[PDB]
This record gives sequence, C-alpha cells and structure tokens, in this order.
Amino acid sequence: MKVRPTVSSSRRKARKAHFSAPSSVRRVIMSAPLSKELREKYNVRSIPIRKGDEVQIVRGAHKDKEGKVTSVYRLKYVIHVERVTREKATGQTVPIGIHPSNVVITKLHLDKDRENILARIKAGREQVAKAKG
Amino acid sequence: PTRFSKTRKHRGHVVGMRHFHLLRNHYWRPSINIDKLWSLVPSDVREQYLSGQKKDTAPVIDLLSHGYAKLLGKGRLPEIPVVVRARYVSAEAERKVKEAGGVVELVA
Amino acid sequence: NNHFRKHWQRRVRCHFDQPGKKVTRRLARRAKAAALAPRPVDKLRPIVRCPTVKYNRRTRLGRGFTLEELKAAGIPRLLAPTIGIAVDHRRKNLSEESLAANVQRLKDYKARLILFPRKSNKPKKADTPKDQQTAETTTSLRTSFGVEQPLAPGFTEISKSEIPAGIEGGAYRALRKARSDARLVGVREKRAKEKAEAEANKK
Amino acid sequence: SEKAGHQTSAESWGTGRAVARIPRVSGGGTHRAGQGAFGNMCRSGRMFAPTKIWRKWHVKINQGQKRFATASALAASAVAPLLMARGHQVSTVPEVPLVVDSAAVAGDAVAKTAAAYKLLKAIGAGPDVEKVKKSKKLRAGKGKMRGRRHRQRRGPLIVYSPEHDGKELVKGFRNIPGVETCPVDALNLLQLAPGGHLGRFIVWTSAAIKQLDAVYESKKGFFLPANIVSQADLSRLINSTEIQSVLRAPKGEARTKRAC
RNA sequence: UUGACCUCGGAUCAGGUAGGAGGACCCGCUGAACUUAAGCAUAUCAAUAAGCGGAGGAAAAGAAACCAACAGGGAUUGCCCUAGUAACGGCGAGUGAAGCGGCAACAGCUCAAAUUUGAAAGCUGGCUUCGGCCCGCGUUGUAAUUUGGAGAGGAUGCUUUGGGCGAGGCUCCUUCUGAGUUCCCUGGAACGGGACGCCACAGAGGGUGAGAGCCCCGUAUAGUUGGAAGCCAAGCCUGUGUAAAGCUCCUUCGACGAGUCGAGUAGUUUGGGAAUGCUGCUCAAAAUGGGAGGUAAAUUUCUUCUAAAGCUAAAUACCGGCCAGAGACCGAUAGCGCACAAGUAGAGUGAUCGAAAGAUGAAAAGCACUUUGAAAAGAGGGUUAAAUAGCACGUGAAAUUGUUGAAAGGGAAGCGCUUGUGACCAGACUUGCGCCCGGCGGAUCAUCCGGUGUUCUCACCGGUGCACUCCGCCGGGCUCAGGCCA
RNA sequence: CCGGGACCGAGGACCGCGCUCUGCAAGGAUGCUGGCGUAAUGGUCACCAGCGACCCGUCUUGAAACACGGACCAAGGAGUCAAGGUUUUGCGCGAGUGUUUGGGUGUAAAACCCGCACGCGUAAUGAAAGUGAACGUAGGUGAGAGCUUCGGCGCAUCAUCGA
RNA sequence: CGUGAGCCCGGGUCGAACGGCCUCUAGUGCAGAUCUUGGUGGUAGUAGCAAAUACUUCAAUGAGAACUUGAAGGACCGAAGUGGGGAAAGGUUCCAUGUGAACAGCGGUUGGACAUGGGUUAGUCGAUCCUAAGCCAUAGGGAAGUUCCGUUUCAAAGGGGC
RNA sequence: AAACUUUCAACAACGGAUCUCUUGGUUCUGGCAUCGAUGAAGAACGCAGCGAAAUGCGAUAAGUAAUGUGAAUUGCAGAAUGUGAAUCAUCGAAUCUUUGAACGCACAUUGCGCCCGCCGGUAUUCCGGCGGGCAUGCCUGUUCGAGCGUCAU
Repeated sequence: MKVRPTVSSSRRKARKAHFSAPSSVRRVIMSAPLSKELREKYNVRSIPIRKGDEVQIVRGAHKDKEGKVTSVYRLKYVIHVERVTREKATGQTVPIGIHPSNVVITKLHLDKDRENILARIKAGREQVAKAKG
Repeated sequence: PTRFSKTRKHRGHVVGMRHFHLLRNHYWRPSINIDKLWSLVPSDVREQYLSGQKKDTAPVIDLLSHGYAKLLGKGRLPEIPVVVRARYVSAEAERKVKEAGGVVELVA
Repeated sequence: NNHFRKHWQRRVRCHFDQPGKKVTRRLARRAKAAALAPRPVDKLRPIVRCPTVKYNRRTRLGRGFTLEELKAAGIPRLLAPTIGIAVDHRRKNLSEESLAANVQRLKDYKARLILFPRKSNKPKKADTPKDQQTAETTTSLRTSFGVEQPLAPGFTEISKSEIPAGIEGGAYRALRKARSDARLVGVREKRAKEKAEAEANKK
Repeated sequence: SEKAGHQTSAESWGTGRAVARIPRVSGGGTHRAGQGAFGNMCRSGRMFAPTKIWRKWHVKINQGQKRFATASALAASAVAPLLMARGHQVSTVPEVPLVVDSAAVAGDAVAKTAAAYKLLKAIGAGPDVEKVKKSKKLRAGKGKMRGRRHRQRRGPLIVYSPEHDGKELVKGFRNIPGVETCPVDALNLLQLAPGGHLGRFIVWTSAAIKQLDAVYESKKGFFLPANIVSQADLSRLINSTEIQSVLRAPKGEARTKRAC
C-alpha cells in the first residue's frame, strides 16, 4: 500500500499519464529486462531499450525469435526487430510491433552513455544491498 | 432509508410588563430540597453518618459549590446535625434543619 | 418556528473540513512549539474570579497580571513579557486576596524559572548558571500552572461542639429583614430629617 | 452542480393547438432551438430534487452503546462456533482465544514479513491467510471504475500492546493480505464485527491479554454490562428438577390423532 | 534702479506614480420586484438580486469615551452556548440580538497638545576620487524626549548594552533500490487452470495480445550521490560605557484631538415603532469636565471608562487562479452546454442564443491476384481466432420492411371458457430391493490378546480366523415395489 | 326391503366409538384384469367451431353523456432533502443523561480516549416584587391483577373525600 | 417453478466480466402528462413537378444525351430590353484543366457544384485633402459613481519681427 | 387456386436500445499567493518541406540560447546526429508583427505629422526607409517667469 501523499492510486490519472507521457518518459516506460548472462555481468536487471540492441522475444506468437532492434516507435509504444515481419496482401514485408516487456535483451548496443547508466544502476544496487545488509 | 417509506408501497396508486435588557444572570438561583441534601455528601462518608459511626462530627455543606443558591423544604431529614451554607433558604427548610439539630448559615 | 423564509441555501455552512482543520491546528501547534523550544508554548496567566452573581463561585484564568502584582512580586513590567508572563494594565486589584494569590503565583513561577544568558560567554548575575540550566522542563503553562481549585470545597467536617449558633431570629427572618430595610432606606431617612426639622423648629 | 439544467434561456410557447407547454430553447440555427428545457422529464434538464451536500452523512452513536457493542464483539470472538459461522478457517487453531507469547512479537522479532508469515503458519492462522489469498476476485459493477477494483475475505486480526510489544510488528504484518493489526487500547468494532457479523478471528499477544482488564477499567462512565439472563442454557433450566417437579402432567403429544 | 518673500504659472526639464484585467471570499455606496401577509399603502422577501467604487492573500476589526453591578472581568476575530430568549410587529403573517460561560488563537503600540534654544542636533536630490562636497526642504517646526499603563522635575544606589565567527539541524530539486517470464494443458495471444519456488517496511495504481507482488514503469523504508538559496541554532572570540537604559522614593507639576460632542427635526435602519445606528438641515458645548449605566424629567450620590488622530500578526472566509489527493457520486438522452479541431458549428443588426457528435481489430494484417462491369460495386479468391469485426466498422433490441414456410378472410379484428385438427415438445419408463440355490474371487467373519481414542462403555489399529464363518461378482428361480390409459 | 345411474377416494403404523365378534361395511379405497410403454396420455403454438365479451386513461356530478389525451417503438420521466415538532417501535444508561465546539491520539476525513462548561430533566406559581410543596407506615373510602399464614396484603389504573 | 409481480433452464448469437445469501444505501419499477429526445409507419409511388409563347434535324463527345457542343432551321426579348456598364451588398462566384458520389425537386458528358492551378499592375480613376448636417477631446461645472453637460467658455489657450 | 390484407416462424434489412468500457464531469479535502505603462487580460494577422483546424510560436515565428537526459521523429519525402537526435524534459538568457488600460494626432484611412540622427538613390536643398523620441492627471526637485500681492534700498 502506498503511504506517500504525493503518490496517487487513481486509475484514471495513471492511464492519462501513460497514454499522454512525453517522449523522455516513454523511453523509461519502454524498458526491457536483460538476459541472465548480462544480469550476472552487469548487476543490472532492466534498462530502457534502444535501437541497435539484440533482443529475443519471449512472449506472443513470435516467441524465441531473435534479432536486432531496427526502430523504437515510441508513439505506439512498440519496437521493430529484424526478420520479425509479416506479409501484406501485396506480398511486401511490414514490421510487426512488439512491446519491449515481451522481449529480453541478449546483447547491448554499448557506448559511453550506456556504460554510465549501467555503472550508476550497479553502484546504486550495491549501495542499497550494503545498507540493508 | 428510502426503501422503508410508504411512497414505495404507493408506487402505482398515485402579558403584563415588558423588561428591556433582561439579564438572566441576575435571576440565576437554582434550588434544592432537603430530601436531596444528603446526596451532596460523598457516598462513603454519607453511609458512615447515616449508620452512626460519626457521633462527634457534623457535615458542612456549601450549596454554592454544588451549584445551588436556595435550600427548599420538601421532604424530611434524619436526626443528624448538619451545617448548611446557602444564599437563600425557605422557612420550612430552616425549621426542619433546626429540628434535625443543625444550622442554616447565610452566605453571599 | 422555522426561519427558512430567506434565501437560506446561499449561505449554508457545512463542516466536512473538521478533521482536516484539527490536523492543521495540530501541525501549527507543533511548529510553534518547535520554534519556541525550550520555552513553553503559552504565557503565564493569572487567577481571576468570574463576574456576575451566577459565576462568581468559580475562578478561571485571566488575561494578564496587574502592574501592582508585578511590583509586589519584584518583576519589572518590561522584563515580564520577555520571560513568558502576560501583562494586563486594565485590571485592578480591588481586594487583598486576589492580589496575594497572584503574587504567590508569580513568585512560584520566578522560583521555577530558568533564564539563559543573552551571550553564552558572558553570563550575568541575574542569569541561571550552567550547572543549573539542566533540569526537567514543562512546555504547557496552562497545565503546570492551571486553576488548581476552581470552586470552593463543598464538603467539610467540623466537630459538634463547633456548630455555630446561627443568626438570631432565624435565617429566613434575617433575609426578610434585610430586604425590608433595603426597601425602606429612603422613607426612614425622610422621616428622620422631617423629625429633625420639626425638632429644630419647635425646640 | 446547482446550475445544471438551468444554464439556458427557455420560454414556454403558450397554450395552442400543436405542442405541449414545456419551456423551449429560444433562438434558431441549431438543433437545441425549440427543444424542451428545465424539466426533469426533459433531456438536458435539471433532475428532480437535486442532491445537496448538506444531507446527513454522519451518524452520532452513544459512546456507551459503542463500548457495549465492542464488548459484545470481543465476547463473540472467544466463541469458537461463531468463528466458523463467520467463515473463518479455524479448524487447526489450538485454542480460542489464541494468545501468542509477546517474546515472539516484541521488538523486531516479526518486523519482517517472512517472519510474521512464519509465525502465523506456526500458530495456525495459515489456512485463514491462505483463504484470503485465494479469495481475490474482480468486483462487479462501477466500483472498478471508482477505485474499488478487487474484493477478498477478511483474515486474522492481531491485537498487540504498543507499550510492551512495540509497533514494528505493524510493518511486519502490513503486506500480508487480509491480515490486520490493532492496539489493545483502540479496538475497532468495524474490525471486530466485519459487515455486522460477529466472530472475528483474533490472535492476541500475552501483553495485550494482560492489559485488556486495565483498558476496560480505565473507561470513564462505562462499566461491563449486566445481562438480563443469568444462565443461558435453556435446556438446563427447563429440564432442571426445580421446574419439572412442579409441572402439570402433559395434556397431549407432539402429534394429535384425527378423531373424526 | 537693484534684489528678497508670497501666490500663481510654463517646460518632450530630472526622477517617479495612477489607470486596465480579475472580483469565489473582503470593505463601502446605491438599491428592487416576484413572493408571504384573503386583497393591500405598515410589514415580509431584504438592509437581498441587479448597478457603482476600492483591496489582499486574506480583507476587515482591534488594544475600551467596553462590559458590568460581581468576591468584578479586561484589544480584536471565529466556533459552541446564551436563544428562537429579552425585544419588535396592521387586521399578524412573522422577525430577533447582547453581556456572562467553555474553546481556537493571542501581541502590543505610534502621534498632536512642552523651548534643543549652550548652538535643526532632521531630511529629498545632484556630483563624486565613495572620503565627502554642493543645491535645497524646513523655524507657519524637521530630529531626540512624552502618550495617561503614564510621564516631567528632583533624590538615591545598584543593575543593562556593541560587533564577528559558528559545529549542527531544517526546507527544495537531483543519482539509485526486492523477487519466476521454471514446467504441463486450453487459447490467436497466458496475465487463465495445475505443479514447484522467491520477495515483501513494497499484495497501492497503471501498462504489456484475456484476472500479473516477482515482464516493465512505479509502490515501502532507510538512506545515498550533486547543487542552489534561505532559516534556526549549542557554543566561541572580542570593545567597554563617551553615551544611552531600567528599578526605588517624592514637595511639586502633570499639556490629553470642536462645526466635534450634545439637542431638535426629517429620512433611512435596527430586536432596540419608550432604550439602536447612520446621514442631511438648524442650534451648538465644557473643564473633575465629558460619554455610558436600554422609561421621560428635576435634585443628591455612586460605578465605569477617556471620543472627536493613527498602526498592528494569529485563530476566521474563499462557486476566482495555481498545485495535489480522494468519493457507498454519473457512466455518452447520464455527468458541466462541452469525454471528440465546444463556448466549436450554426443563428441573430445587436445585446446575446448555442448544439449534434465516444467504441473495427491484439496487431491494418484495411483484401494480393483473376473475372464481370463506364464506374460504384459484384463474384471468386485472400487477411484474421473471428469479416456472423470491411474505416456504413464491438454487442446489435423494438417500431417498421423484404424473402421464404404455414394459415385465415361473404361490411373490422383483437380477447375469455371448452373441444377438435395440424405442427412442435417436457416428463415418465428402460428396472430396483430382499430371499433360496449353484459357480467363482478374496480373507477388514465371532471370540481372545496388546496399544490408542473416547461419550468411560463403546470403537479403531496390529496378531488370531482356515473357510457350515464374512464380503463382492456371475448364472438361475421366487416374492414385493415399479410408468401411461382403462 | 330390493334394484338402476352419476360424481368423488381427502388421510397414511397402532390407539377411538362400536357391531352381526375366528371377524367386520366400525376414526376417509382396496382387490382383480387387459392394452400400451410411446408422442399413446399430457403440454405449447396456429386456426376453425359453439357460447361469452364496448376503448383505455382522465374530468364531472349522484351518475351517465359530453369533453380532453392517445399513429407506432426505444430510452428518459414526477411525494425528495434539510431544520424543527409530535406519536409510536427498538436500543443504552437512568435522577441523571448527552465523548465528536474543543483537546489528546492515530495504521490519518476512520477508529480509540479526555474533561470544564453548557443543553434538557430533577419545582412550581405569579404581571411582578417574591414565596416555594409530609397532620397521618405519603391519608381515608369503593374497585382492582397477583400473592397469601386463607385472617388478609393489595401493583398499575379508575372514581371519590381529605392534606 | 410461482395465485402473481417474477425466478430458473435448454437452443442460437456473442465476446469480459458477473451472481446467490444476510445486512447497508438510493437519482430504485411507466401507457398515458397536446410529456422530452431519437427513430419509424399508413396515407402513398399519392398530392403534385401546368405563370414568364417553343421547340426541330444532322454530326461529334460519351456507358448513357430533350435540357452538352458545332452546324442547319424556327422563334422570343424589341433600346423604361432577356442589351452594354456601375453604387450598395457578397467575396473568388472570374479564367483554364479535370471530375466518382453529393447538389442543380426530370436527366446531365454540363455547372455559380466538386479538385488542382492561374488571374486584379495608376503622379493623371477614386480613396487620401476640404467642409456640410452632426459627433468627440481640451477650460470649467455637475454627479455616490459608472460618467453627464460643455465645443467658446469666468483659460496666463501665440504667432511674428528687430 | 393466386394476388391482396392480417397472424405466426427463420433469415436478411432499417434503426441504434441494451451490456461492457472511459485520457471526462461532479463533489469534498489539503497546500500555495504569483497580473499590468519594465505594456496585462483580450483581439487581429502571420509562422511547418508537404496544415485547413486544434496545439505551439512571433519576421530569431510548430521556434533561439542555456541546463539536463541520452538516440530519435515518423503520414510521406529529405537530411542531421557525441557542443549530441528528440513534436523530450527543465528553464534563470533572449526574440516578441499590428493592436488593446494604449500613450504624437487619427483610424469605417495600413491616413497625416513634428524633433534629433543614420542609410540608400546624382544630391547642401529632393525622394523613400530606418533608429530614438513627442498622451493625460498628480508628487518631489530644477530652471525660466507673471502679479503696485508685498518688503528693503
């Protein structure tokens, strides 16, 4: 149960915030868990997904398909994965939108900023574990 | 509640002088009779007095502390001397206190 | 007797904010206590007797202490509001008993008062020394210096040998005589001065 | 809102040969013009007898009757048949009323939810907690839209003494669903008789069961009530020797023969 | 002639200020009628609506020309009570306070009336090298001192003070936080069902292809990074008395607000139509004087205050603005007029009036290609879990309509009771129980022994039974009970 | 006394009244037999037949008639809330009673706790000043439920005479 | 199944929530109100589509031609016009291409419709300037005030030169 | 017999009830005090590669700077991306057309001016444009004055 007076348990307000969130908020909303190898490597459970990541789909009809993220379409809250497409009437290929919580990140598109994010999350997790221990 | 009302059943079938600037605090004087006089004594001490374990003492009752200004004379008193301090007293109340062996003292 | 002939619905006041207002008052009281600590949250008030004949049996807290009370207790009128004492210049002491009770109250407060120096390094002779600034303190003067005995004791025991004789002629007759004399003050004075004038005329 | 149905200018068209005498919206050029207004039978009109906030929402109850009801609920909580009749799973409970040692709850002994859950399973409230866990359902109606989405059964109520047991057990028991906690000095009838039905399952601490008498002695103006019946066993009264020895002989049986 | 004062002017002079918006609440002014009184000029509605002026985060009020009559209370405001009371009121409908008392919150002060007269000690502005210097205001009075609680003058001997650091704490944004996407079934998709776990100071809420504590955001508590600006504050350094300040006593002195108070009259207002306030007009004060003491007047007393100058937080209000949290509220004819490019579209010269209108699907996968048509479209064939979801789109009622099937009908139909015909149907029944034989398959037959529980004499469990005893099955035979109509 | 016909079978061990007494026609039906075992009985719907049968609501007066509303369908649509009385019902306490203006406390509009005042009640009467309720087992007489030691005691209440 | 208001089940359609029992609560039950809003009939393929004299032939375009176009005829307005231009008012209706539906009470290939583009050139024409009837500031005076009167005044109301 | 009219049934129409949903109302509660001549509220006109509206913005125009985050936006087309994307968040620096209390005079006009500078066109003279200014009441000071109002000489 929530205790803080600044926290609202209103379904209407929560749904309005979710479906009218700005793009920077939708980035954090569009987060995906890491694989077990990456979790044990980085001490991080989940990160916001971005283009260039390698994902495995673990829910839905396209389960166990693996590929690189080609687009993070934040306006419909979906991502596009390589070879995870369908055929239209005409036979052309159109991508199928997958929610990021239905996938697991198997390889990270890594640079200085992602390394900084992982470092802050890992340091915070160890600090909390040491304080509560 | 609405469900218990008869309407739900009926659904389908329809001198002297004038006193300017009166102040009641002038005329405040509550009265108590003598048959309730012993109730103002605390209970245990009252039982001792009525049984007769206090033959050399007399209780002194201030009516103004209990909120009464006049001692009226309805009822009868036991033969116990009681000092009563009151602002007002009726003649019969004073007479019955004197027969009981006490005194009515006047205060302001 | 229903007074609903005006537009009463325009000015109906409900009180659904009663618990919220109590919470607000409690928060303000906490903030005031924290700002004034270690001083008590309220000032010292005197003991006064309620006016009119209905309420003169009972004592209560007044506004502030009189200048005569402060002078008799030895507290200057300029120091008094700065050490938690309320001062009232309108009230007078018409009788000795209330004056004595309030002077005793002020002396008890001054005996229980701890006074910290204005500068820590330079305490003065009127200030509490550092080995006496440490004691258990109170924060509510309305509780610690309240009205202890508001009414007179309603029950007292005396020996039977000390029972008073009483007013001669009876208490009822004494009351009737007092009323009759009060109603006949002026008539007897007119008769007396007329008799004196007649005696002066025909001496 | 007090202005609803009345933010419009509408005048009746009078007695005539065509239309009913409802007030109609003036003007033209839109669908609203000429349509009825202000009536409770009209679309977009004022309701009959609009609801006001100065309705009497709160009920003043005598403090003596509140304390009497709390005492009756506490007495019904010590009756094991009523616990079963109120739906509680108490078949594995060792004794009613269930009193646990205050050493098992005092301080930070059950400040963790795992420790509190382990204590409940050890003392036997586990089936009742599991009943609450399995009883979760989605509410029928507009309560889902209005913030009341789920319903579940009520579990045990742990009564503790804040002076000796502390208050970290409240945090320890907070996350277990259906499990409630209460100080011994602030007992709530809304918890002791949920829904107006008697027989709440209560887990007591030894400190709370020690301060219960002091709590009911400290209540100024209230004493524990005297019952109008001294012995409640009607069978024992009726089949006592004192009553049966003075009775007239039976004038019939439970079944009567049909004479004609 | 020259200059100074006083009064009145000019300047695109130097520097400032006001207007308008908003107006829920606040301070004033002005001011109805419907209504209720049988009607109605008193009255009521109502000292309200509309109209006008002026503020703020609150405003206003406020430190007694008070209340009282007591053993006296002691600025203002608000709540409870006083109290539907005292009182007012045609022909009565009605109206209606206050002191005390409990509480919330409390906080006190500034001028005018005095000569600094051994020294205008005061202040705006300009220029500055920031040290000051000028031009002025002002003696028709700017500082210090005094405000009735007093104070001024003395006497008296003791007490009081200015600056600078400051540990630490608080307020606000920022970095970070626990646990399954394990296995099986249904399903287009598990967030469903089942099994095994884990977290919990977090089982609030939301999302994700169906009901998710452990997939994601968040949620709980301690903290933990980084920054800004304030506030509080334990203590610690220093100057000390040039000056200011308090207390005590006292011969004496002790200024205190005028077209104002008050009176008459008129209007309005009030519970104060004998005791209310305000305004206009007329008259017009005093120095123990004046006001008040709810019945007019004279005389003698008494008790309370000290008007005609001014400031001041809190508790109180808040249909406006900004931010936030909730509900036994409404669920698209409801809820605000407006859930939508709604004060929009539209109408009116104008003031103003003022709607209708939400929902494919998880995902557009929104129908490739062939064929018939001028096309719209149709037909195949496709997508989808479903097109019985085709941008006329969830579900898809009734009125009303088409086709198909059945029936009736010589100037109404419809309805009740009872048959009949046709069409279409719900039950019931299918065998059960008990004996007598025969054949199988087993010993949870009776008694006894030990343990355990109980209702304290009843049971269960382990041994014992050795098959004329028990329990099921399979064939017969017999009795009984079995459905509908007679 | 003896025939002929119609309709009906309520109840569910025994008990009772009786008689014509191995039993019975005596406090309510059994026995025997046949066909069928399914649309056969039964039911619903449509229609024909015989008989029956004004169109509803409203208004009016005594009543009809007149008059008024009604093309059809869906959804909406009208004795409610507050204050104040009064009678009755249930409940707590009871010569007292009322925590919730307020304060304390809290898991925080909840629940729990606290008390000064105050309201109503405990005394009335009078315009007011004022005064203020026991002659008596709180009286006598006649009833009166109930109890009784069977002499009486006598609730509530009523009538009457007293204080 | 229930006397009844109603309750329950089967079959079909459908796609995400809902119900029994005991208490609590109310914006709680419709045939009428010339009721409100929305929708739909009979009437009924009916009344009607009859003022302004009037149309015809061939060819082309086109799925389709009385009301499109070209030619050929026949007529009307008859200079107070059915002509050529403007003021008010409208605002792109103007021009060229193209066009499904809707609209043009019949049709329509046509259109003031719909879609995309284009088009308005001034020292000399007007506005702009002047004053008319009239209106608004200033001085000043009213009014509680929003504001009213006042337009030459009871104003130190300004030009020029040496 | 059919047709027609009516009744009943299945399917199909018409229409949008019912059910389920809800980025919306409604009511309560808590916190806060912040508009404008340093030009507000309001109005008009513009601004996107491809917009009519809603939204945002002002000729620096669906925006600039700065701080933070850290890889998009998306209907199409085209490009940019560690000073670094973004229809992102924050926001202390700016820009801010014509108006409006609206202020040079006017305004049913994109009308007519005055003062001081600058720019361009051959330009000391002419013509356009730009920059800074020119409203009213009132206060304080400055400076220039008027009056046999009045003082001294």
